Amino acid sequence: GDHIKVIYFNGRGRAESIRMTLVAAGVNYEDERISFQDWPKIKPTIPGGRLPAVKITDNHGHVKWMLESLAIARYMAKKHHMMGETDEEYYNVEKLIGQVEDLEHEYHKTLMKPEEEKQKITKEILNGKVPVLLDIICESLKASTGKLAVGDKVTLADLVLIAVIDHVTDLDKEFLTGKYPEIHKHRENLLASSPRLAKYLSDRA
Amino acid sequence: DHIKVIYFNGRGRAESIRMTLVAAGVNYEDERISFQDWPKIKPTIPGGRLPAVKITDNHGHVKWMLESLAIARYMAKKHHMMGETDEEYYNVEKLIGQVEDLEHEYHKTLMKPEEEKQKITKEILNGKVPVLLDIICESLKASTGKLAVGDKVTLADLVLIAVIDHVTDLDKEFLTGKYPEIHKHRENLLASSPRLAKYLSDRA
Ligand code: NA
Ligand code: NA
Repeated sequence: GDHIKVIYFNGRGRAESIRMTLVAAGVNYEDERISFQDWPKIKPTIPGGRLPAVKITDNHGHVKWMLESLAIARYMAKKHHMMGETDEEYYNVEKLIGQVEDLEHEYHKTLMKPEEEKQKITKEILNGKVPVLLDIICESLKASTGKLAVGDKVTLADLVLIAVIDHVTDLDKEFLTGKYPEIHKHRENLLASSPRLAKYLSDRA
Repeated sequence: DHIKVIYFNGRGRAESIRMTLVAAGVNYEDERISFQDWPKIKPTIPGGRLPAVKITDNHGHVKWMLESLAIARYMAKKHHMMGETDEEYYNVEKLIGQVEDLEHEYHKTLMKPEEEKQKITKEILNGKVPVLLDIICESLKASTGKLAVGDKVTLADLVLIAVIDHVTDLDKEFLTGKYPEIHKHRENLLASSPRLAKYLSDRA
């Protein structure tokens, strides 16, 4: 009920979509970062043994657990009308989430690898599915009925798009420079449409 | 309205679309593209990726739908297969996310030479497949009903059947004598939707 605790390990990993949803909805939460050396003793206490996870405690001390980051974000976005106003908007929200998920899948391949292997996979996907999936997302952004990803108000599709673009720029600062104008335009409109999210991203840097 | 499902893999990502329409009692048409035809068909598909759904009205106007699970979620939404409440809606998505992880491991073995396929097959069966199966079994016990979420069919039920069939493709005997909640879910699901049972029986 009352207190929402986000348990995670990666600084800007899958938990970013939970935080950005809560911030855009104006809901408070507490960060609980688990460390590498502590994870062996913490894992048996997490249902499913996987992070990130969400812990909810009420006025009375009863603990409710929530698993699977994007499932958690979908629930919080639904509760605050960030999953489309209609069934047709709901589809378009999920359509962009699915495409963002594919781009995130390619980015994830480079994670937790030795320096030489990480460089090899980065070089491979940047010449591969990353530009192909970026063009697909740009077409989905152009088909919007408003200034944001789906319609004119914030939805979950807006948030996971910001998170995955920051992952792309992590692979290459210059990869989007002078290209993909609809992606640059989406972020500018999104910051202008939610000052709380802009406050969150500005202070995070 | 005519629903055309465009796909290439016999039992790929489109299975969740078919099973949703079958459980809802909505008709559709299978349109399988071939490997040698794909070079000429791809420029006609928005996004250039399959599977995709093509909707034609009574007047001939075409509207396209992309991203299989986004299509399935929309069809399940229109026929009340995404949970009756917001809390049930979360429970459907929790199991879909876990099924998605199991499908992600299965996909690594796909469309590779025989020896490479066997090696990756060995790695995930001794790796994340049993770990993710135990997680799915725990979510099945936590349901308030006989199925995956509640007592009526949801999208979580359908994607679970599809991913379990992919597991048995890796190893016919991997679930033999194990994971009783998974065996019990399928048994309850077939009894709870005769159309789906007809679809799976005739498919074999
Ligand atoms: Na995370
Ligand atoms: Na398919």
